[PDB]
Amino acid sequence: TDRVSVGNLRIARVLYDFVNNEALPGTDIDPDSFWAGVDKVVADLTPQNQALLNARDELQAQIDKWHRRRVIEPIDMDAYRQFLTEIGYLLPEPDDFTITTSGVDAEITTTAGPQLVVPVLNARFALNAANARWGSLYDALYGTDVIPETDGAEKGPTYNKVRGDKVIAYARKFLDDSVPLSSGSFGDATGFTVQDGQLVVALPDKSTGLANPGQFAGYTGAAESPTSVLLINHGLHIEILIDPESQVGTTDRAGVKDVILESAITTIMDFEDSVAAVDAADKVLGYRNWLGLNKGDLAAAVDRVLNRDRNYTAPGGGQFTLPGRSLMFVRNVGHLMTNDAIVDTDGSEVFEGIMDALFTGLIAIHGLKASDVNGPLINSRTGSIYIVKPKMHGPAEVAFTCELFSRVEDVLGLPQNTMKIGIMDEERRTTVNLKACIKAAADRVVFINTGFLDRTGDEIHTSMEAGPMVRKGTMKSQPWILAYEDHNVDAGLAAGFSGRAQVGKGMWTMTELMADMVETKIAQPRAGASTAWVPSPTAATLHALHYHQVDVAAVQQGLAGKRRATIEQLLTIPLAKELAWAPDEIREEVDNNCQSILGYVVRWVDQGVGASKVPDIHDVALMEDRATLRISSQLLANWLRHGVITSADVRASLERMAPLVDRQNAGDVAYRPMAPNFDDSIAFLAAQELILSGAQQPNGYTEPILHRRRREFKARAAE
Ligand SMILES: N#Cc1cc(Cl)ccc1O
Ligand SMILES: N#Cc1cc(Cl)ccc1O
Ligand SMILES: N#Cc1cc(Cl)ccc1O
Ligand SMILES: N#Cc1cc(Cl)ccc1O
Ligand SMILES: [Mg+2]
Repeated sequence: TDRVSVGNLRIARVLYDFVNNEALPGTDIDPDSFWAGVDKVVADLTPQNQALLNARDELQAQIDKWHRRRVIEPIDMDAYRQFLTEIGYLLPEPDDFTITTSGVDAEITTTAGPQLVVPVLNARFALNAANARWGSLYDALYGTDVIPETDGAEKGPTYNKVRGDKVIAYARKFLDDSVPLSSGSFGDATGFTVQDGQLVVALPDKSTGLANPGQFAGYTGAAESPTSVLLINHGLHIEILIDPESQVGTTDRAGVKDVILESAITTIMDFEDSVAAVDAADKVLGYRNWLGLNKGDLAAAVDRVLNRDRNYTAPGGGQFTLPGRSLMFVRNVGHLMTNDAIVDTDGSEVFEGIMDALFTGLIAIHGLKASDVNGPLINSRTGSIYIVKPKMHGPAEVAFTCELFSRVEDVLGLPQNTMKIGIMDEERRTTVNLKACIKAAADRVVFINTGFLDRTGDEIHTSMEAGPMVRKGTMKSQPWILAYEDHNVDAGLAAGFSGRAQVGKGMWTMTELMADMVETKIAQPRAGASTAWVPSPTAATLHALHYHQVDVAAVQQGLAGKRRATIEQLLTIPLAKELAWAPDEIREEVDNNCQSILGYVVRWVDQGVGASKVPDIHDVALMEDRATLRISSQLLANWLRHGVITSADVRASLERMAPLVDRQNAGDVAYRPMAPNFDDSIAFLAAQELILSGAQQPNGYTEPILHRRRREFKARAAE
């Protein structure tokens, strides 16, 4: 083996070298003391990690039997509910409390805005996401379908003036709506000046300052004729670039060149469901990118660097600076998987979540400073490290994560509670015990959130034996999920999240449907979410519009003390009613789910890509993560289980959709087709396995199968 022995651990050389040569220097942590800490943390915490996974299996088996030994048509909720309490699935609700989490950056406690999630294994994307804190509104409007191509604003190889003009008008109305003038409209502005700590806007007729002068935040260049004017609204900045020289500014009545929005306030650098990392080499690539980001020297080759901070003149005089970069969280993997990056003496792989805490925590130290050996860029000015933890089931698993972070802080020599936690609410046993989960992390929690895919996957798997479930599309409006969304906001606010910690909602997946996003995604801040997930920097800029229209702080205040979801609502199983479906509707749903699986698995298994623009069955581009596999495979496993469809149906769908997916990947020079030799494609076989073995996977998790198939591919490719 190419391994290094440290106590009971045998560490992959690639990882040992990375940590010693790249991660450790500049941290003041003694290398041999670090590794001994790794050996000791792994040895101490592994058994409980194991015991927790065992508890999941034990609870699910009891729930499985419970549904099987039941022939009373509609389920008795009273009985079901007491049954869940009896087995310790539904724990008592704690007394009310407020979180004590301190040392938290302003982007999290206070500001409400868009949040990016990006695969850390892709340096270019990581870099763009980090630089996406400031983005052009003009770029976003012109380049997407928010401005229709009617009358006659079609895009083309060259600049369309008619289109640019609608871009301009759209932005002018946004300004009027956000930072209103005392009189008149920005549409008729002819110039901007700063006179006596105040913004002065020229109109043909008169001159006006702002309805609320407080919104004036700063400016660049001369107060005389500024190069830009900085506005603020709802905590978020707006920057009017004034430059009559530019090709856009030449046409503008006030010389305006662009409107720049503070967009991606925070960004999650992801080691989990948006990446494909199945061994030491993959983990090191990710860790190395996370390192370059924290040092601030990560640079990507097209033909590329992190942005510097932005310098302004305050309204009353004096220079100040605003961050040029999104504040970075890291999303570690959850409690389930092991990874061969480290094995013990007996050859057993080490828990990946435990490793992630150690290595991403170690690396994050660099982001708390700026130097020669450390790179010239900072992440947290309050001294915090921000880790999102996915896929936890209940408060014992939350407490275990907190204990893990405490032990890691010890090894790293960090103050206790440096490592803050974001609790993803994406498993049913967390949803119904959420107050307890927050309390378990009361001195660390900076974030909770919801999302469609994983949580619905868990919903299906948990009640697998209860009956056939409604269709995937129908799931988005089921009583359980609407109660889940509201209950998440209720819990966070009740725990005092407003002014302290983020309350997040899920990803907008339809990357090209930006008109639709702008029209509908406003529902999330309107529901009291201080953040929500966007699939790109362009989408972050556009989603930012919503936080200007909606006063999230005020919304949160109005919802205080409300109990909008009952536990009965949360526990309403999405069972289909009798005879819900025509045969062609059934076929459509099978094809849909088989296409989702094939389209995502083929890029994952063959190219190690876990996030990309994947055309769905109707050629709509979607940016989903691995959780798309979990929902899709569990639904099909469920329909198979209850005889909605046959094994022949599934196979035939798979064979139908495969050439389709092949066709959808024509642009890709590196692509290997699945059809017509289905049984020779590792990716096709993976897709089939996820479905046929779906019901048997722990909580419906796809990683054990997916990772195996990707390792199989890598090996075949090596020979
Ligand atoms: N898969 C899996 C698994 C692993 C451990 Cl260590 C315990 C229980 C499980 O289901
Ligand atoms: N072409 C073009 C274009 C136009 C505007 Cl108004 C903004 C960004 C662009 O790339
Ligand atoms: N930038 C960027 C980006 C890329 C992928 Cl593949 C996914 C999400 C993102 O924000
Ligand atoms: N859906 C979805 C989704 C996609 C990416 Cl790329 C990241 C996180 C998500 O929840
Ligand atoms: Mg998830």
